[PDB]
Amino acid sequence: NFGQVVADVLCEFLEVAVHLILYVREVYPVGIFQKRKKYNVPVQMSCHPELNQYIQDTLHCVKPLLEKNDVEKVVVVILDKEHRPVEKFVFEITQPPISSDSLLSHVEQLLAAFILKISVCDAVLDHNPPGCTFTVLVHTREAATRNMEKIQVIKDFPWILADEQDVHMHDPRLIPLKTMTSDILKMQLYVEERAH
Amino acid sequence: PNLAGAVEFNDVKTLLREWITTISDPMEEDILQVVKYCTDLIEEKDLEKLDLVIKYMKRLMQQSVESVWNMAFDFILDNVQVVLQQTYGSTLKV
Amino acid sequence: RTANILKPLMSPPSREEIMAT
Repeated sequence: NFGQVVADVLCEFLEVAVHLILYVREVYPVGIFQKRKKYNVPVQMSCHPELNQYIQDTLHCVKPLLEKNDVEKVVVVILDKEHRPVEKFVFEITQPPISSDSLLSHVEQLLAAFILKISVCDAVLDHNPPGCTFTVLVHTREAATRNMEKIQVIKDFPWILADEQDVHMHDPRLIPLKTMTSDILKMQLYVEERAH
Repeated sequence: PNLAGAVEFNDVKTLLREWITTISDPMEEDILQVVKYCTDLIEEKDLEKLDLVIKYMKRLMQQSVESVWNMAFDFILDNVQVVLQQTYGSTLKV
Repeated sequence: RTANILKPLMSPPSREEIMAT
């Protein structure tokens, strides 16, 4: 039944990680971010209300699909000014299907390490051309009608199917940051980065 | 299952350590068994480990011990990369 | 290439609308 608590845990995590990525990749100016501590790590978090709302609407809508485990990967895509994908932060997900105490805090211990990898990830990636936008993509496991239904959870925040233009990146080179395993969660974060 | 001889990253290090430093030999069986270990990390969706191993083997093999270890690394990289290209649609890094 | 990829219709706020502070 744990479907919902892992979804809980992951959503709290992806919010942290998304914010940090927008900061570290400089998709938004230093100045709307405020220093915070999460999983006991120094992080940044926008306090621009609409950006925050945006990121939240997204995670709120994904949540139920995590609960039933239909999401295969969640990907944050940085786009150049021509709307061509420059790089993607790929969170590949598994939820293996029971429990003896403090499992959750061990899981957050492991996620902390992802947050760090993100915060020192300029060391391994080439910087983007300026005027980059970003977007979120949710790759479902199954191509399923049911998926569209459970994702349409806020009117005023619809989802559509992606185009080839949203996903095609020519010649990707791969930069893994972090992998983890546990009884409840298996996840890896790698970056797919455009070649030139 | 995973293992070169066996398993945890920092034990796979010690084994690669004792191998590349002391040996200085082309045990071709053995290069092969490293390719298999690497491509299995691919299939186990364990890319962080795939990268630490590939990067660590670059450090220890590129420095030298003649050059046998220089073609070896090249050879391992080649096969890892063709497999990555088919299973992730991506080549690795450095 | 298939359609198991979902996307929000709405765009995140532009760099400009932020600098609107």
